[PDB]
Amino acid sequence: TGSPTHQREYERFHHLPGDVRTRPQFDFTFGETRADRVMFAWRKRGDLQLYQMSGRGETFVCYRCGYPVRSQLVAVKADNWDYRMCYRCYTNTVHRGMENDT
Amino acid sequence: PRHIHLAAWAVQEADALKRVCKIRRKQVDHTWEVVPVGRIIVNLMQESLREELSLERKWAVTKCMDPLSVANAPV
Amino acid sequence: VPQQLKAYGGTFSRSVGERSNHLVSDVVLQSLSPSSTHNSPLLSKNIKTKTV
Amino acid sequence: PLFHPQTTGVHGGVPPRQQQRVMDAITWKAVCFRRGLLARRKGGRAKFG
Amino acid sequence: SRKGMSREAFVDINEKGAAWYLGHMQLASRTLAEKVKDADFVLEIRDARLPFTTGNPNLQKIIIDRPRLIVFNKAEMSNEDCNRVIQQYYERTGNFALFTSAKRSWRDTVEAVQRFVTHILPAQRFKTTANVGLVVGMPNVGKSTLINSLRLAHEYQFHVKLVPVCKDPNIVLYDSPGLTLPGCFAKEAGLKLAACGIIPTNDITLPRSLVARYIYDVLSAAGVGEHMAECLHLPRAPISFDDCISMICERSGTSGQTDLGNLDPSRAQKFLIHDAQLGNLGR
Amino acid sequence: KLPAGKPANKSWFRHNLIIRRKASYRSRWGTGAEGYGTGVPFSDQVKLHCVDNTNCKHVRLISKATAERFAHCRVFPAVAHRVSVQRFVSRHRVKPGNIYWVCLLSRRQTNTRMSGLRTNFDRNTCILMNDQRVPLGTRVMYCAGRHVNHKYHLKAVVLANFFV
Amino acid sequence: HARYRPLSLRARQTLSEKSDDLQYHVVTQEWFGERVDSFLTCHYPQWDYETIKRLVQQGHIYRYRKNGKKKFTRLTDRLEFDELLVVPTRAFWEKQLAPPSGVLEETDGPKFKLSATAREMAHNMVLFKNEHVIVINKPHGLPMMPTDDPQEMSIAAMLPAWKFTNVAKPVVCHNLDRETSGCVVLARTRNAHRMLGRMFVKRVVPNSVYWSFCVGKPTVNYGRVRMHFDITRGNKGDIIVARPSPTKTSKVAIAEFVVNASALEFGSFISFYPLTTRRHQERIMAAHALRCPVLGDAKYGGDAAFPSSLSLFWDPENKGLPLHLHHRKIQLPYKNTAGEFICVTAPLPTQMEKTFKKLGWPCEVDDPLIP
Amino acid sequence: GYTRERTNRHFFVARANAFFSRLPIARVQRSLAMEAVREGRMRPWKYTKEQILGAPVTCNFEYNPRPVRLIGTVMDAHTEETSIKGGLKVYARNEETNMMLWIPPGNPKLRHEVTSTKGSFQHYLDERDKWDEAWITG
Amino acid sequence: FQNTDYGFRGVMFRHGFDGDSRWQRRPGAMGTEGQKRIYPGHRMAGQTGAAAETYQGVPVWRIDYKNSLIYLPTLLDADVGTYVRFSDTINTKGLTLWN
Ligand SMILES: [Zn+2]
Repeated sequence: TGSPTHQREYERFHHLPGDVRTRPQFDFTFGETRADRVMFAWRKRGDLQLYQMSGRGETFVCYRCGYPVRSQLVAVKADNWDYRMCYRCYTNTVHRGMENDT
Repeated sequence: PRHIHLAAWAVQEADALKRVCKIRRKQVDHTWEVVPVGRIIVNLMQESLREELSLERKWAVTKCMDPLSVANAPV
Repeated sequence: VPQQLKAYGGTFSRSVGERSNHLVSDVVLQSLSPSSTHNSPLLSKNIKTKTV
Repeated sequence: PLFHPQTTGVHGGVPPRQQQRVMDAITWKAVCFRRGLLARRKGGRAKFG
Repeated sequence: SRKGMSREAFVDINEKGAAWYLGHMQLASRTLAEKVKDADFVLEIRDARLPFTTGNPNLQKIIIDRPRLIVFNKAEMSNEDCNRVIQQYYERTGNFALFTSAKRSWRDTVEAVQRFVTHILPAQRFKTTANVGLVVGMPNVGKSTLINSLRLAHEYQFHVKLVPVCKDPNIVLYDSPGLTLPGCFAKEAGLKLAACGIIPTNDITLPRSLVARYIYDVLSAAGVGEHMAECLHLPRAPISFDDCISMICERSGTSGQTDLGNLDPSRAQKFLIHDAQLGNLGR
Repeated sequence: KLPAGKPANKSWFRHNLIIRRKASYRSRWGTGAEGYGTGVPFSDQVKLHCVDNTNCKHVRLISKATAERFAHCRVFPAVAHRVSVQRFVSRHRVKPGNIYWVCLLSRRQTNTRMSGLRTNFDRNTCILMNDQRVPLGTRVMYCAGRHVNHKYHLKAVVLANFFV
Repeated sequence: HARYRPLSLRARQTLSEKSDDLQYHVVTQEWFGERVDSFLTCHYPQWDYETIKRLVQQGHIYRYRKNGKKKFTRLTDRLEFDELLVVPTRAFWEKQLAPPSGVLEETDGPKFKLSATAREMAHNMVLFKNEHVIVINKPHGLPMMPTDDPQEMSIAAMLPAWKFTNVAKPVVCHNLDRETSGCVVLARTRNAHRMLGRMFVKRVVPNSVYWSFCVGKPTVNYGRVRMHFDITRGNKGDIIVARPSPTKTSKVAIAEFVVNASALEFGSFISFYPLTTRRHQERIMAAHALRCPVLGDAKYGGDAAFPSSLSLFWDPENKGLPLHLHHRKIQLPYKNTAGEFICVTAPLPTQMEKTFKKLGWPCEVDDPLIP
Repeated sequence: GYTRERTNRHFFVARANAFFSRLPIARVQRSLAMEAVREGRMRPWKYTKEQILGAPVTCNFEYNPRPVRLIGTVMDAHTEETSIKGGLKVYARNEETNMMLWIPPGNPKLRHEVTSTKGSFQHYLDERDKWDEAWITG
Repeated sequence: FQNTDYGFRGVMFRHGFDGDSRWQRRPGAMGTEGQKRIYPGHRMAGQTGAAAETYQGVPVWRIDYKNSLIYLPTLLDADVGTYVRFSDTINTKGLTLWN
């Protein structure tokens, strides 16, 4: 709904519940542009960590739902990017308390 | 090789006055070391290699620079 | 030469309500999947499964 | 999705209009190729050779 | 030529197609023994020039009971005295030996196999059954050619790998595609095989220079320099391998390349311009 | 294609190995007769003469770039190609497959010094060298160049009688 | 353990229903709303939550709601009143053909002492290390697993050396030949091992490279190699039949070879990017498919891998020449501060470094084909 | 078009070729040649191609350690009169080396001197034939 | 100075030899950004020639104040008669020219 000077990118997904409504712990925008394009990273909610990228969307497959998901929010398990997880199942896992048991 | 290296170092020290640089401290060739001293050059070898390559014989037998020597067919 | 673009060469079945719409009831069974049960006039209303 | 599943056995599940364009292009190419082949087989000229 | 690894030392032809068997014959020893056990007789095909090098050591080490017939091809190329002594050795042994030239290995080998089956091979309990012979040999020697010829004959008649020979006495042959291939070999064995022509020479792995040098060395050791010179037609007996190469180039022509002249001794050796052999044995 | 998703050129290593000059109007490989820095280093498969007592007579280069301008900052491996023969020891025991280093002694191409001198030798000349930068031959049968006066060619300087 | 047969889904279900070694925990008023995972944790203190989740998610533990069918439930699903929860028993796991999940069993083994010199060697060997994975430069001659001779050194034996501040030693994720050196990967934790095991199965996108020095030069600079292997047992060793076409019992082996730089028709430097894992795929493909054996491979290029061409550098009669094959630039899922994946490289061994130096080619260079 | 490649500013478009007559280029160049002569890097020479072709020249290149001494012929001469823009070709022939080299005048290190007062065109022809044969064989 | 005008020349003459935006390093996902136009920096055929070039820090070699001439030991890609502008380099290799 505005330029970054008025609305930070992580605030775009403010209609969804979960950690996305909390300010990310790490910002990688001012320094440089990371190859993967991840611009924000949230505090590890267990072995899972949430990242947001400045791209139209990376079509990955989450190992919980199993569906291909196209979004900027990606949850990775124990820093292993080979196992991505979409924000819906990330939020459900955090709510159920299965952060370290998926 | 140790004797060769020691002799080369001694020659370089004797030339120390006008010497500009030293020889390598790690002997590349363990049977032949050459110390260049301006127009003079000293070659220290072992007996086997000296007999193999007879530079002394070649340079003693080679004829002087005759200007007419260039008046021959090409090769 | 005849045609060089196809989406599905084969033909589908005329049946709509079930796999065996044409067959008579006394020759084929009726699918008990919930999708068929939903339209079924008997299997949708009441079904008892709890046991003593 | 298919065009008309009830008539897939007739039109390959593709709109005839799209099929019409595809066949127009392919028939143009095939006619050019056939003319070239006739010229080659008859001596560079179809009617004359 | 340019390519290093020789294919003929690894490749054969099974029913499905070409295959690259790897390892040494000792690995297959067990499978070969089982094949021979389930077969009725054995037909071994070897090269007379280097018989003990062409043969499969595991076969002779493991199975001696089953009747076996050995066919030494290129007998005319091979030396006569060695052929006779090894023939006597095999006759003393329970096996049989047969030395064959080109046409002999072509058809007389099948004729002799039929004679062997009729004479010595016992009679089967039934009649519709067939006497089975396991064929063991390097495909380049001629085993592959024989198998292919039988396959073509059977296919034309109709129009595991078992190929029939004749309707009576119902002889069939089992194929052993990759049980006796050279694979990796010693330097001396490779030189011998290259000289015999069974392994093509390469500019990298085993050069023609080394092959011809080995041939010249063995001839000089035999002490046949004058006869070699006479066979090659060069004027005087050579004193060194380089001298022989130079003489060959001079004989061939003024513009005789060293490699061109070095290629000729190998062709002559393969074509029997000199009669010799490469192989040892025991009594 | 590699890497998948962003294919690159498979000639990355040979790019480091070879020195290439962008053929543009401001950058070109001269004929070697205009001034210093003009010319072109030899390619891999160039065949050149080896002048020494060694049995070898022709040598095929292996370095993707060989020239006098940088004969001291680079190693020129090469393979004997057409070896001679005798009619009768290490020097005479070369083989047409062995690989040795080489030391440039001359180039058939026009070579220009920084002093304005231009030279055109008649033969591409080299000499066999062991991995320890010691020549295999006992002596030389050709004239070296100014580049051969570097300390990286000390034994070559000692053996070669005449320079240019 | 033995006596475990491969079972189809129907066979597993039939065995589970027929077996009488099941315990039915009733859900009373007190455990009505309690979650399945908490209920199992309270009722089986000896078991671990890993075992609980594995059993529940693989169906070995289920619940019966009096419905005439056995419901398979998630770990987060609540229980219900007057319903049974069916859990197997040690008898169920042992006295039948159904194998258990690889955790519930109480198998254990002894340990082995390591010398200080060996520990220092392992520490020097280690290249990369993080909280999850280690990458180490396995040498040339050392093996990975125990050899046919029990009294021999092995990476498996040295594994406890690099158990840095962890209760349990790491686990090798993949294995290398006894003659090939280079990067080898160890998972610190069991979860890390399970996650990283999906990398080393057959893949279509290469993630690692093999730098090799091959005698001869292939006819083409870059290409693909595909060979189907039919590995079978022999007398002492194993026979490896390679064919171009597929077969019922064969396994494919695929690689992408790029000739980085070839001296001449005599020797060449190649990089292999494998898309599949087989016994000796790189060596076999170089020897036969490319017809250019590795410079130190005597098992396939016997008497041809040791050429007279490099007599000046390596003695052709020294058959102990180390294999000129080196695993390099293994790409890991874990990223770095710059956002790019971690590509762990291993320095070239002594022999390959010497050969490159003598040929004048640089050794330390980044391989762009593996980002 | 985010960038430009051509400049139309008067400073650059202007040329002084019209006013070039104010400065004598030839006199300056001849003065430079005379300065070189005085310094001794070269001596004056006024010869024609017919006169010089085939003349023997001795070249002493003051390299180190041993100055290079060569004797050759004169294949060609760039100019017929003393000038900095000169140069002379030579065909030196050592024991087994045949090098054809262009030497410019005025270089303090490449002391080249035509040792004869005259040359022979027949000698030039036969030496040129020798060089051609050597080059072809090479 | 002004470079000599070579006219309108092709890519082989000017810029003649004859980064990444978004791509997936691993097979984890599918996200890319292709090139949808020509970027402003693209070596292309055009008018190569006349242009204000500036050689920096050319040493002086010889001054002839009688004829008002300065000799610089370099060759310019400019025509005779071009009005060159001489300025004094202010530093080199971290030093100052005048000191
Ligand atoms: Zn999901």
